[PDB]
Amino acid sequence: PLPYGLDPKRVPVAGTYSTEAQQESRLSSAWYELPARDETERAAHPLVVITAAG
Amino acid sequence: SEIPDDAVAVRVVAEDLSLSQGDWIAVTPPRVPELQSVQEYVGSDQPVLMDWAV
Amino acid sequence: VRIARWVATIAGLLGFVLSVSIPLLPVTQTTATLNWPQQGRLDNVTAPLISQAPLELTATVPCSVVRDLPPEGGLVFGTAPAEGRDAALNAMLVNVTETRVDVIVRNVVVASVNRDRVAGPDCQRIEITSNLDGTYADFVGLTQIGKLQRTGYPDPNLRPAIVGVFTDLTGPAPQGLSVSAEIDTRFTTHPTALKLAAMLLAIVSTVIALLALWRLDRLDGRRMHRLIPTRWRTVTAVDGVVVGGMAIWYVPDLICALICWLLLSREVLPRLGPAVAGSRAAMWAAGLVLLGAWMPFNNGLRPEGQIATGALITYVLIERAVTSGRLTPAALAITTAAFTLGIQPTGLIAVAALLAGGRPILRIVMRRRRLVGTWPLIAPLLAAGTVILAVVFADQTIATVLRRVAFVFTAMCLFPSLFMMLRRKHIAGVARGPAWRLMGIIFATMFFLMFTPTKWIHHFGLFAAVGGAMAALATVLVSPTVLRSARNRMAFLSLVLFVLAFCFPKVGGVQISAIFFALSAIAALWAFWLHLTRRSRVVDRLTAAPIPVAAGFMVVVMMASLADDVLVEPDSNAGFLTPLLGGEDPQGFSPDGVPDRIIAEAIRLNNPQPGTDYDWNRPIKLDEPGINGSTVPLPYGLDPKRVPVAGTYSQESRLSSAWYELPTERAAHPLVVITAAGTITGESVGQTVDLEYATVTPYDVGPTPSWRNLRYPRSEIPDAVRVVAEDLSLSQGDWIAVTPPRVPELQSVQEYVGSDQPVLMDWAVGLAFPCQQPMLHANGVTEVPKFRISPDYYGLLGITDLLLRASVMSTYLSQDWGQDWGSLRKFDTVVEATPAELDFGSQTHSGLYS
Repeated sequence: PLPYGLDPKRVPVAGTYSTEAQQESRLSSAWYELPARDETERAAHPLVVITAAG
Repeated sequence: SEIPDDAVAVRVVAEDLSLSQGDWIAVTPPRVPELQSVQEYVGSDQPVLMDWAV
Repeated sequence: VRIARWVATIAGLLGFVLSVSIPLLPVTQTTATLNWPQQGRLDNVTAPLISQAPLELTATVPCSVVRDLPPEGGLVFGTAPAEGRDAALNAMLVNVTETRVDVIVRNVVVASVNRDRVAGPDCQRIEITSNLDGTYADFVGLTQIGKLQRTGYPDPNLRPAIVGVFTDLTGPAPQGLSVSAEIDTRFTTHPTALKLAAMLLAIVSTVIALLALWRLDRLDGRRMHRLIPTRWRTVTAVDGVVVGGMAIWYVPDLICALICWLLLSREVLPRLGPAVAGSRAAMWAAGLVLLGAWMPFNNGLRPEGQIATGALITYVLIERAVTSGRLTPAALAITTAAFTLGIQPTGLIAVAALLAGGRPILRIVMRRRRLVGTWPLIAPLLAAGTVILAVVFADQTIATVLRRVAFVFTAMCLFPSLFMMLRRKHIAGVARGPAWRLMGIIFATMFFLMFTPTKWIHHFGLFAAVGGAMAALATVLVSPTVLRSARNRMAFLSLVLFVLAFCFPKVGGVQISAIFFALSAIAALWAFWLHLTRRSRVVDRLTAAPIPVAAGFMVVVMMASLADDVLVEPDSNAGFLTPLLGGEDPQGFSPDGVPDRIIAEAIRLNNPQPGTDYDWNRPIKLDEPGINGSTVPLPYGLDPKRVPVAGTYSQESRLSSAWYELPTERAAHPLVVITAAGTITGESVGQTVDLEYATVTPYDVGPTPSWRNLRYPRSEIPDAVRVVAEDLSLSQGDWIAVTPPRVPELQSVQEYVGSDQPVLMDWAVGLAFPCQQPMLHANGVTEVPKFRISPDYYGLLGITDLLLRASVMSTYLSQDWGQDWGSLRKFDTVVEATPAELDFGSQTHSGLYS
């Protein structure tokens, strides 16, 4: 179950807790395109946010 | 404000270089949120339960 | 005489410099360094570690074991036992059972190599290492299947949890196989290495220094002659009231209490009165309110009463120091002041007494100054002031160190006496000086010290002594002969009735309090009227010269307000009853439908905590059909060869067994217990099954969907029993189990679990537990227990859970059946073992270790 009212049928999760064996996890995701080049969009969108855990 | 104005693509990068059981992380694809101030969202008509500290 | 006088300097200055430098050359700090010597053999030695984490675990297993490895087995060396209760998650192992020789540390698998490379040609040495810079492998003469094959990890919390070097291969003696660790963490220490002699020198120095202080103070001389002196021995002054109140509070600090009252009422009360505070009023007052303070502090064990007794000891020795010219009670009082400061630092009271004896101690030391100087006189004072520095910093090192009755009544006697001594400026009755000294101490230990700083508040009743003498000084200062015979003592009567009303909640006879406040307000208007019209008329009755009779009401309203005893079932599979099967024919009954998730105490939680017991994770079916065809596991006392049992927790199960035998045989057979499980109606602190009565109601000793055997007692029987079971609940879960009672012949609690073998204490419940050899840890290596006597409702547990098996046999509670005894587990060994050889080792000494 996701937090913050993120509906799980549209936002993906990854994670690295496991009881089988810990194996020095890492990942480098795909390129996400930042939204636009407007200056009025650069205000009132002052950050880029990943919802993380651990 | 950390990323410059020509920056276009982002990609989340993680690592779990700690092999104990209590050391794990989780991610979620990055989002630029639609930010509204609290006074704009919560008006002066919807009754809130303020905690006593605030 | 100043011939043998320089011995005071040689004693005292050396004692001071030695006792201020006892934090030096830190302690021994032994280490283990296990080293694995036994002889050469299959010594599965157990040595658990309390802090679960050694450092520098180095293991050079030669690869001459992988030449001779039996398939479907192996495990060259381990650090917990093999299948021992989630050991492969918490401690190091290495095994193959295949072509898969690999070493696991904390399930962080390191350098899995096949059994075709290490076995044979070139490399026959693997030295794995788990030092502070990560846990590495070692395969030197193997390239890869860095080009070195040591693919270890540098993260440094892969140090294993050693409980003991477990089972190896079957052989006479391996070439090296040296595999061990440090088996300690530097946190404790034996004792000082060479400062036990400095500790023994500086205190012999201080006692010789005080001998020389006694010998120096000989200008007065005068050679005390009699002990228990003239002002003492007066046992006409009633000691019976204080010991009677102490006995009434009781039914070790009673000797401390009696030395407190014998010190107060014999060398404080004749001090601040020639015959006035020695009269029956102030002595009855002091003793009465001293009993009154000991009402809440005498019940709840605390180190409080010793602090007050020591503070009174400091004030009495400083008073006898001002009284004589002898400065030996001065240094003894500074010693006892530091002794009280050696306890937790809410004992500021004694150093406040030494502070309030500031002026007279400087006047006396100036009085002797014209004969002797700083080094003979002031130096053994400070040498006796630095003893308790040595006794507090001996066993430690300087690295590892770096409210309505008890105060308000004392304030209600304190506030009048200060104003009376301020206004009158010398009193006919009480002496001038040590009155003001007792003021100084009480008025300094009330606030700046313990209220302004705020050093560990609410140790309430620690004015057991000095508040007693304050109440005595109140009852001798508001005596009717020394005051103005006027409104003032009536205003004090109004105030004492006010504090008695405001103090006195959980109490009641006649209606609740502030009824004395109705006498206080009318006394206030009485006093007011007396100030207006100026009308001894009612002086002996309305003034009430005894201020301590309100105290009396306070005390009287405050007054008048197991490990030996249990059976245990040692031979818990023996002594069976015989009906003559199931009965005639079991119609509603099933040999199956038994515990699957109601297992032992019904923990089916997907992820339990470190607490468990083997039938938690013992398998779901033993697959050997017992006496009714029961292939399933059984309860504590599981004898699956000859146990005839029942259950129907798979509709409306109706069947019953045939009649069994009913046992001076019932003497030492206090109940008879049938080993059931599942839901049952029971007379508690369900379904229906009852042991009937031919020539009942269960006491419900445990939770019903556990394996509640029932304690339907023996003494319902006279000099035929059978369970009649009727489980009429057509649901597929709501049913019971059953087994015929065996012999309930048990043994004593503290006998069969004797006090010589080790027993595991609980988290807190260790009350009568003293009939046991408790769990103690010999400097990093701990003993294995055998008895886990623990509480009823809801990390050495995890250390025990690494290497041991666990279950809990049927307890009792000695004839109060219905009250759950708790638990007592005999933990059993996972494998054959050998107690810890424990190579001991000195020399971790340093100057700033921690």
